[PDB]
Amino acid sequence: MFISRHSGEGKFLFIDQRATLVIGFLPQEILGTSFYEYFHNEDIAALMESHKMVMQVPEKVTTQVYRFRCKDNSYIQLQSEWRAFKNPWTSEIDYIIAKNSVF
Repeated sequence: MFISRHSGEGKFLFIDQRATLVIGFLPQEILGTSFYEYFHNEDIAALMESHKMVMQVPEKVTTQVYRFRCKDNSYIQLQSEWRAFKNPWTSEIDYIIAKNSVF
């Protein structure tokens, strides 16, 4: 229900308008941070494996429904569709598009 874009490492590069109402973070506090900073302890291992497969195959990867820590340090449930785009000259990832559905 909100879109974010990340580096190959998971660092937030962009968040759209709709996210602050959901996760409570303003853009300037979340941009530059890794998305490993917000994953619930119960889900970070499974989400890292999804991040691995995203960096390896040029295909959509849908995560499990995971918990994302909001600004008040409570959690919300998200399911994200991830896809990385590699630069054809350096093989580096320009960004990973993240479509985050909220529950």
